[PDB]
Amino acid sequence: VVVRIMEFTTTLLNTSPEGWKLLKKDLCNTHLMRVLVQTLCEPASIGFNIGDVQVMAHLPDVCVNLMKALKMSPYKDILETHLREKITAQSIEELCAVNLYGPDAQVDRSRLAAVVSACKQLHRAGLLHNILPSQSTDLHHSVGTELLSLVYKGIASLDLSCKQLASGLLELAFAFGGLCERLVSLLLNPAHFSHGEYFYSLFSETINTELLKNLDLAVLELMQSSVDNTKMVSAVLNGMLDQSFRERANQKHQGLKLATTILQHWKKCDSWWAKDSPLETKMAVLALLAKILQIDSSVSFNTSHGSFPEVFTTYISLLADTKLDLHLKGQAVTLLPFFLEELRRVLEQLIVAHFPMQSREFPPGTPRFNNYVDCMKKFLDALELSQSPMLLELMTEVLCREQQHVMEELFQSSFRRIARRGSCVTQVGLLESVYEMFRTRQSFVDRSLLTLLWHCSLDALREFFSTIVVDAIDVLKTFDTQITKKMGYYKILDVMYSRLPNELTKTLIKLCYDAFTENLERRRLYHCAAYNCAISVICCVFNELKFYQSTLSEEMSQFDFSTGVQ
Amino acid sequence: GRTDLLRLRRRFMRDQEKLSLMYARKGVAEQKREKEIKSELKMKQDAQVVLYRSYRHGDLPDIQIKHSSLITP
Amino acid sequence: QGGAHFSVSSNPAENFRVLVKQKKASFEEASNQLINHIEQFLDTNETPYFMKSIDCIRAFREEAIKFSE
Amino acid sequence: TSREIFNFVLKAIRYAVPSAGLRLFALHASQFSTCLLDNYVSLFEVLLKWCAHTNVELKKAALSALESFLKQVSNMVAKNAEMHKNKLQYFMEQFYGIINKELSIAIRGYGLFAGPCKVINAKDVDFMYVELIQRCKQMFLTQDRVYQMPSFLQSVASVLLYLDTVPEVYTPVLEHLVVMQIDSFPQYSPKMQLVCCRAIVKVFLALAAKGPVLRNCISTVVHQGLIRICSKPVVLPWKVPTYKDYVDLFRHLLSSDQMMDSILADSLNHLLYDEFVKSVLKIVEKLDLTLEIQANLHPAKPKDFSAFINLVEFCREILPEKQAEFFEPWVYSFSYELILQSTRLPLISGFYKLLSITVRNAKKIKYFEGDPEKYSCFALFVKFGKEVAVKMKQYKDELLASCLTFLLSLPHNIIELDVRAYVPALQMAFKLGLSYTPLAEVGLNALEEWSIYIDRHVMQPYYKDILPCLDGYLKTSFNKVVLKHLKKTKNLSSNEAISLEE
Repeated sequence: VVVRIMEFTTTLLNTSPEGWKLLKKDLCNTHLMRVLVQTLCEPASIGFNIGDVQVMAHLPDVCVNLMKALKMSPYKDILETHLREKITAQSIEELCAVNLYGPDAQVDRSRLAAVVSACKQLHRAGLLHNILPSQSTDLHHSVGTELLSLVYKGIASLDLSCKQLASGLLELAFAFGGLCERLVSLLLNPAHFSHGEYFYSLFSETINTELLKNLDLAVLELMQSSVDNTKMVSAVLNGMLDQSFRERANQKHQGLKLATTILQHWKKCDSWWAKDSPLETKMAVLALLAKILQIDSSVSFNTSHGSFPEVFTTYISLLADTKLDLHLKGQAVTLLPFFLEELRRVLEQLIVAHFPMQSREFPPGTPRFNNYVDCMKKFLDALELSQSPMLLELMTEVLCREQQHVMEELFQSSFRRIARRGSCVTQVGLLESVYEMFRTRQSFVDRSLLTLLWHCSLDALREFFSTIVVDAIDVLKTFDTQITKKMGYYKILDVMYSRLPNELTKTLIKLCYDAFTENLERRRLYHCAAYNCAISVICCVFNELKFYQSTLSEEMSQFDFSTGVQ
Repeated sequence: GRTDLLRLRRRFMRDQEKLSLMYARKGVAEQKREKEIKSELKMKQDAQVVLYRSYRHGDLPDIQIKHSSLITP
Repeated sequence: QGGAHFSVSSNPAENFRVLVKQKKASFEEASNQLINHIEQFLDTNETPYFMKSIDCIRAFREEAIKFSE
Repeated sequence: TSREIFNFVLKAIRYAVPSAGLRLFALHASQFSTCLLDNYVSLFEVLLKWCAHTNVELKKAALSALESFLKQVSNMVAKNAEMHKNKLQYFMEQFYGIINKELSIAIRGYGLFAGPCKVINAKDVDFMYVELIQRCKQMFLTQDRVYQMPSFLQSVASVLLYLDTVPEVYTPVLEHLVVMQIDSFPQYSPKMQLVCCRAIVKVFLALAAKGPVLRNCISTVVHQGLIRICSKPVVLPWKVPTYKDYVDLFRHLLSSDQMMDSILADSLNHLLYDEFVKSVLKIVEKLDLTLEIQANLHPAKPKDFSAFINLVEFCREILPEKQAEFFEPWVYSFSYELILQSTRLPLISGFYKLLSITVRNAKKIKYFEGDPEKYSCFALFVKFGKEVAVKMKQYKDELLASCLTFLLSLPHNIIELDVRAYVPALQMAFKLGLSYTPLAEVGLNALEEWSIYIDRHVMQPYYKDILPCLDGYLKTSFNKVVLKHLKKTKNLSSNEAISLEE
């Protein structure tokens, strides 16, 4: 009956405008709304009203709907008076010291939760200060003070019931402005465990939710104050970032705006990201900017884009910082796919400073060597993700030095994974870059060229070969350098002609038949390479005759991204 | 007459794999332990059931069954 | 170094310098023929390659003078 | 010390008597302390060589003796002012010179050596911690590689226990390593499965020192491990691992008090249980279980449904063994939200399975007998059970079976009214028992309970009904005399299944 009559009243207020308010005025008693707000504060006001089922889970929403329907009505003055006669948000001021925040008693915490829920209903009904006497200051003591006292004293324990109670208290604190900067200060308390950091660990979710409202304000204030505190600002910023990572169902452009705002403020805290902060601080801000790079706009802020250089140079500064750990250097290298000549400069500096000539010079098991191998594994994966000819030729000169010093199998596997990847024209560009550098010398053609050429798309294959058809025909004819160049030419042309078939075939048919049939080991190598080319070409010519005798997955990814691991 | 190649390449472990032969033996031995545990667990369940008649499905019952079909059950 | 801390363990230009720094005892090899590693660092397929090889050469003179070599 | 010297001479005065000697020493390594500080190097080398030879009993005896000896010497050197000698002469030098179990021995030596680093050169504590992080990262990315993970976990937990000002940068890395190790719990020999579970509980004990970091990291790791495990697919009408193997682990994990106490020697299960419950409840509230017809089943997120059923089975295996005492606070709350899900989509068997295990745990501890939360939970259950009892007439087996199982699983207190609701479900359960035994068994248990705890007068009207449907289930009717020590008997007793005869 109660729900039916309140639905009727909602219809009468909304469906019938104030032109029927007199018919609404025919109520003449307004006791129904009294028992209604009794239900609002205590659902067990129409009796038990118990069962904890769909009906009473649905009750509060339509109750708030009726609250708003009466608010648009003039009789809100009725309501608020009857509202104010029920409570003026004053009972909580004595309900916060009822020996709660623990298993001491449950009825006290139950009534506190009830009043908190009623206040939330009023707030979401737009009844923010028609219940709460508006505090002159922006700060609203009536929730913040209770929150602070509880969170500061009940720990020198707590319950999941206390957990939800305190979360609701935080929500009520968010229901009134001004409290934002108060919490900014209270978290910014070095007062073993930091108490502000303690509460952040307690309710990081609610904290991130509220700070989303201060998308830039509290962000800028805190990171100005960050000049003296590092761990805690970094922690709350990372919480921002992970929340935004989760905050994509509506839109991730909230994170885009947050990243943009912090980028425009980036220079407000410069005591870091140089030889000005501890190495732990340096790597912490490295992780922060890494998460931002993964989060912020990548179509922008990859080349010169407004505030891009002020961090990009910073990034290069970190690349330039020779005091950094080699592991930190590899961590930065992992960030390369997010991205001119200065980059090549710092890359050369680092690669020379770490491995001058080889890695076999560094014995296995020595942490230096193991860090080395971890690092160029990071190079391998970063290049594979990016697939850039720049890092391509870089790492090719890195490895085409000595056979099997840096586990060349991972090298060639990354080549095979990227040759099938990337746009065909991009693969052609990489192939041309590794071909021009080819003109010892066999290392570059072997470890790099054929590997991509094996897994290259047939379309890029077409484009790259049409570039060097006659460029190979002519170049076919220290002789050791010459014959090694011929070796590379044979080793590319064999597979190239075996893949697919102009009518210039006969020329190379003769030019290889004579070469193989020629009557130190370079001669036998030449015969076998030219004969491989011959076999490949006869595979397509004369072959017809004799041989010319999940939601969880997203959660895991978000968790992995938050930890920044794969 | 043709497994001679198989036995040929099987004995290529002659590069002192005997200890590694032990290791593979024992590892697959524990594996057989779990396989046996699973097999016992399955065997605890009632063995499968056998029927004794053929069935030719049609829109109507087929009354053309045989005395063998009638009386074997 | 034996306890409560330890070094790093399980040579063209920088490891040659490390090894000569290790030449506090017996003032011996890793200078006699590890210079061939500096020579291999001179093979001038890169620019930092030979500049740092010659820098190591220029340091090795004072290194060997100080190490009684 | 005379007996100590005798044991010494036993090892090499120049067939497994020395293995018995190693065992004896390992049992009472502490009893010979303060007199084994000297002669360290001979003991170290002789045990090292001993845990290398045939008669793997000898290997394990030497290994246990060596770890006990290392623990004792670590204790004394930690409580020494002359601590320099043993720590510098041997430990780091030998462990570095190490570079199969040899490596695990070296790692354990690092972990125990971490002790005196707090006494002297406290910076080297975090130094070796960090280099160990780098190492285990380098053994993390290479594709055996897992035979030494628990040693790493043990050593890093030791150093963390000694550590007090940790580098929080390596925290995500280390916890991700822990969770991937937990994922790689299969492919593991049982002995080192116990080793790895010991390592996990030990790293958790070490994490317990850093309160807020403790809570955050454990929540994250349990969440991620649950996600990884439930993500494992199951058949629908290297070897693939399934969720099935892990349960004992966690069954061991949440009941690992009997060895975490010993680890403390040289309330946790409460926290593990609580964090597990919170993580799984949050995951449930996160689950995207939406379906359609195209009754006809057609899930919008089939992966989510599969993971849901996997985790339902896993938690069903896990929960009842431990104490609902720890679960008690959730029994009103948790089920409620679970109920909110069932009221949301009452076409899911797993809902009813979780409800049934919840009520089974509740009656494990007698939550209700006959507090406002008590009455609220009681009335909630009464109403919801009446609802499901009247709605079960709309379902079929493989859905209805779970529902009726849950209904009969209710305690007697709730069913003390409206026996009419429970009668037909009981009869149908007893009917389906002829095909599916476990439902028959549990329904029989419930029927015993009702007979015991309810006055037989109210059951008189339908004893004439229950008994006739019990007409079912009553219709029909190596090893040589050679002394092998009967290792077959010594193996184990096989896990129990159910049968008609019982």
